[PDB]
Amino acid sequence: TNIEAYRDGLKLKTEEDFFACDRQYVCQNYAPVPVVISKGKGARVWDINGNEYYDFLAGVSSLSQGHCHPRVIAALCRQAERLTLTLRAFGNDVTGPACRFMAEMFGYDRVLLMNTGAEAGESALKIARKWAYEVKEIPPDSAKVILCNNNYWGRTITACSSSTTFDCYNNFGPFTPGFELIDYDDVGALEEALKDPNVAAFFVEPIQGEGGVNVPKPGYLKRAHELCRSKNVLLIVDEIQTGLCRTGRLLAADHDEVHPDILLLGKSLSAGVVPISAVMGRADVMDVLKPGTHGSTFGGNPLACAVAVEALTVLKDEKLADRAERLGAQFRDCLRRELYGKVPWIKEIRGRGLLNAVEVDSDAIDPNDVVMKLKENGILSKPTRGRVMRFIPPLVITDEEHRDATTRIIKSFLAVEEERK
Amino acid sequence: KTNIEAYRDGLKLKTEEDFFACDRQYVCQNYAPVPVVISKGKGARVWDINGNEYYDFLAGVSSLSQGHCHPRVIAALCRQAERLTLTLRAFGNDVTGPACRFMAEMFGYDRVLLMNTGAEAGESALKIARKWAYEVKEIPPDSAKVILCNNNYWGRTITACSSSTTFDCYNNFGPFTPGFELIDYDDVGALEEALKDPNVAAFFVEPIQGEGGVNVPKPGYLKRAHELCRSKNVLLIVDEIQTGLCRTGRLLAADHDEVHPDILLLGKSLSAGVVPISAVMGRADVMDVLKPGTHGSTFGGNPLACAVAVEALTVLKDEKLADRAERLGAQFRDCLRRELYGKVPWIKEIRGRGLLNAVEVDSDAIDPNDVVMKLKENGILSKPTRGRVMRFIPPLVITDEEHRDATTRIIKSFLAVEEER
Ligand SMILES: Cc1ncc(COP(=O)(O)O)c(CNc2cccc(C(=O)O)c2)c1O
Ligand SMILES: Cc1ncc(COP(=O)(O)O)c(CNc2cccc(C(=O)O)c2)c1O
Repeated sequence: TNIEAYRDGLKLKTEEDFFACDRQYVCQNYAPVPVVISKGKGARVWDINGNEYYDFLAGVSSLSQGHCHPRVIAALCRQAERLTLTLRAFGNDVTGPACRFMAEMFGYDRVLLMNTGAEAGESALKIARKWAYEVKEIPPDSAKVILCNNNYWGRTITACSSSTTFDCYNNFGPFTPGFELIDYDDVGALEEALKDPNVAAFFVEPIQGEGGVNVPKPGYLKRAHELCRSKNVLLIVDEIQTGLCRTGRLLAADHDEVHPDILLLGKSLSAGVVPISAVMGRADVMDVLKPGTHGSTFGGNPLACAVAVEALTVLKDEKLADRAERLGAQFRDCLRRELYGKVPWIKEIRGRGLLNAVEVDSDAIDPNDVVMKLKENGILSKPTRGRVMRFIPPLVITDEEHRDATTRIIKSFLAVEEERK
Repeated sequence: KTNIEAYRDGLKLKTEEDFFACDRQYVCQNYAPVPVVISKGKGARVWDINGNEYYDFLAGVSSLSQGHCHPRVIAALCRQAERLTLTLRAFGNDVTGPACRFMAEMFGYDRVLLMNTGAEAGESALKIARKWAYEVKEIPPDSAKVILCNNNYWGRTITACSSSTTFDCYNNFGPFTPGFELIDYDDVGALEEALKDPNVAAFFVEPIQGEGGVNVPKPGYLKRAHELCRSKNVLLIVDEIQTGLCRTGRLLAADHDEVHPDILLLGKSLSAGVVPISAVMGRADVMDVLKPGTHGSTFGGNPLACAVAVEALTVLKDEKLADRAERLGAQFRDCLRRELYGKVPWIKEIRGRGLLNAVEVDSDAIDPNDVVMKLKENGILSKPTRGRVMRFIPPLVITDEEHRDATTRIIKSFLAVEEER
């Protein structure tokens, strides 16, 4: 095909030829790990030279079903031969059924399909504001949304406007008003912010992802929902990264028996095959989005819908929540046993399910040394905030793969410590 | 059977009304009722669930320029989908760089930022312009301004709403992102005056306003605008998401004025309607303001979408679709004017370039929907904008025979609505 033929013509032999090509022609807004992946299957990827690795980033939990899951790829190919795009201006025979499927699986009245996690967040903020103005009857332009320090929900200007991460906002203003930032995992701070009747919503992650896999204290989300409910404030829960079995439950919010007022999904909603995200809520909230007040060219396209229904079904059929729960407990147990004390520059091993992190003291060690040693030992990962090592494999990783990978990971932390000595 | 097929079979949705009802119950109701339930598409044609054939004259608002399910593009999709779909830009791969090079060389830019949707392309361009203005122009903090035009459309994020003049796009979605100056479209004088503000970072403009009504500006508009922007060291951001990629009879609609945009946005037919991928392209000293960590997207640049995009772009060139668009579109406008002007009094204007065409009607003298229904009776699927602007945006691959046929059907519909009057 044309990508293959064009690439051959470039005579890109070596990994360096590819790194040079990316440096010259790709906008340079990433610092990637120096690997050139050519193939993925399940928990494994291979580089252009045939070297094999375990993928411990998995799209930051977009590939929970594994790379190239055969059922999902089969669903993609079948629908792609039939119909990929109509626009929501025309009906089709896929979008409604796919939304009913989701509505039933997650227990919501209405489903809005968008393409990216950022777009889901923007949509939820629009819905929460317009509901606050039209149903709560707060004063025009006065709506406030509470978010948490170190949150991450995307890269739009409005997302940058509600970030506390310097590189995410700096020099991208002037900023969208109407946000109140409070500490994460702080019910007292939330209760205080909820005294303002102009608050429309509290927008929160059940575990902060990009912020460092910050797992809150027992009861946090349960407590937050009760506080919000008492003030008629919507709880918007971002499950784009934590959702869909990654933490050992269908939604991370299930750990607290919380049914979000507005749910966001994305990432593994498509098994990492095509971009599709969802916003779900009750009718009297979602129906504020009247005809013409919101839209998206590709949102709810039939190809993505067909893929999402298959991706969702795989999670259930393969009992991936149970896998995540069991393997992740084993992961944290092994790492704590073998690394705590032995490695003094480990600050904390934390997580839920197969969303795990190892926080290192970046004054005591170069975190990039840990990254490169992991890669030498067959493990691909990328930290967040420099020092938070992340371990987010596909949930389909087998028992034997996970044991092998765990051994390689422990061996790598020990090899970096040995080098420090 | 794949999961969507099996699930849908269980719902026992027999009629078009069964589908409309499913949509009303489970899908967020932000689009108006649809006339039709499409099941398949091939080229310029679609078929409903009952096997009735129609010509698609919306084509995803120019996302399906290559036709529904173009076999090369679907083959490219399927091939890459078996190999690798997502790595994140945290890791290298053997597709993203070559695809970016392909695009850089095709459009004449140093650097290519790949995002997923048109709105995300616009958001990203505005972030680039702002950060560039702060860092290279050295304007004061938070003072950056962007000039855009009344009736502009670039998406549905809060920042897009913040810069809209369309009531249903912004109403009750504030408070709004500051920093926008709105001027009339197709008004060089108004632009010149707005450019007296030294805090202006960019002028953001469509070569033909799309959703605003297929508003074709006067001779020289974009040429004159670029010269004014250059005089003041202001970036010209040209949104070619709807007008680009051969739709108007040239590779870029900006080519009509020999304008090379400082920042170019592409989207829509970049993927032939198969998956969401958009692009922001610019020179190195503008695009390089997006340093590592200052911008990102989970799915942006994914290898599946890159493979598709290269195939989709190659089809536009191989099938000489700009030439096709130029020739057929001139035929379309000539036949409509010769058969409808003078004979139909409630037609205000027939306008367009290439195969981006509209017929504006006087909504006080006719009901625009009667035109839309008659079109559908005659096998033409279309959706107006702003109620009274009928749009004729077929795939560029529409054959000589099919285009002659559709032209006749379209004339027949207008004349039959007048005969009913
Ligand atoms: C909780 C959460 N919400 C929203 C988003 C945004 O999704 P999109 O990326 O689809 O707009 C995320 C994204 N998560 C994520 C985490 C780390 C890096 C990157 C990256 O863009 O390189 C993305 C996330 O982790
Ligand atoms: C010129 C232009 N720019 C940006 C966008 C936004 O692209 P996304 O939709 O991929 O975010 C468009 C979109 N064009 C368009 C026109 C009419 C309706 C709809 C709809 O979402 O139903 C979209 C457009 O026409």
